[PDB]
Amino acid sequence: LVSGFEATINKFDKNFSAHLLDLLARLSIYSGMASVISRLDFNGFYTERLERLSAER
Amino acid sequence: RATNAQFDSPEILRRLDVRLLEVSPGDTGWDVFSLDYHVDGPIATVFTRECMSHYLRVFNF
Amino acid sequence: PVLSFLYRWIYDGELEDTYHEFFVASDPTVKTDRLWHDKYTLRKSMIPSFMTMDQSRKVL
Amino acid sequence: KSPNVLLQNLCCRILGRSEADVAQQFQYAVRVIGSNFAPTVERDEFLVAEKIKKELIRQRREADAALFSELHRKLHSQGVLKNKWSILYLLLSLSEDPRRQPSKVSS
Amino acid sequence: AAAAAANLNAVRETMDVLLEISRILNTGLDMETLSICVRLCEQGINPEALSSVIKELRKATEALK
Repeated sequence: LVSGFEATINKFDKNFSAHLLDLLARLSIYSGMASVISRLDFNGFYTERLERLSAER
Repeated sequence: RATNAQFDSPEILRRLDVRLLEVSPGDTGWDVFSLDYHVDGPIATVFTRECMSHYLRVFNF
Repeated sequence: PVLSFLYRWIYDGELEDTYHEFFVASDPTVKTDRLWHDKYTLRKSMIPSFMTMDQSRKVL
Repeated sequence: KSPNVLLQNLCCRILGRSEADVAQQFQYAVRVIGSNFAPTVERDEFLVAEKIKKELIRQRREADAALFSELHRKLHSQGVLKNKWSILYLLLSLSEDPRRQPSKVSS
Repeated sequence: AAAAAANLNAVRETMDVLLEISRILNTGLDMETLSICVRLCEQGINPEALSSVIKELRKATEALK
């Protein structure tokens, strides 16, 4: 079964990436103090690929 | 770290910090970068506020 | 009494007057780095005549 | 004066086109002004004044930053506008860097 | 009234003052367009929406070409 394996892995992967980007966004407001952000993505993937565009408000 | 200024005592290295002078689009990066080098303690009475403003003008030029 | 106001203002910078009998003019709540700039102003009526101006600028 | 024709004067000030030439832009203009007719950010004219000051300090035109304090004074002196914070933010939001400005206007 | 006409002279002054503020902040607006914006701000309006208007209308004149 790969709907009990691969699709479930993808659901978990989607949720983990969502939690990760929300964590990094809520971590960026926090001013070795910025080493917490640097250590989690030292290679520079999975961090702020989107800036979250500003509305016409 | 790459240049030679790491023979300095840690106090003045801690006193300096980059100061922004406010976002304005259409303005190149050279004009907004200046160190602050703030001063606290009993020595601050010699280095008054007006002195720091005149040093900022000197830096900008 | 002015020789007990001009015998401790010379040494330890200790003074206390309620009605002003001495040329210290304090500014309240100045204990920061404005202490070197304020809390003292040479009042020109409470300087006795046997003194001179330089004597009063030094004790301050 | 009604605000809908007042906004229609605005779209013929920016554009050169007439109001029987374009009505497609003005429909989009009410689409953005409408339902965003109340402040989307909090107001203070004090903070916005200190950012027109900090821009003139950035250009080292700091004699004009204290001339600006009288220009911010005149808007209080009439007192017919209460949105004095808005128009200062508006010229600040559309602000650019000339590197220098000479031959001052006002009065 | 009379004071309601002297204030018209004094808001004619204030528009030129805002024009000086417009040129030292380097914004492409004149006396005429600002005169629409002050009447709009009397009824109450967002500068955040007017800035988006001005950033879109100047960048959609070559979309009506």
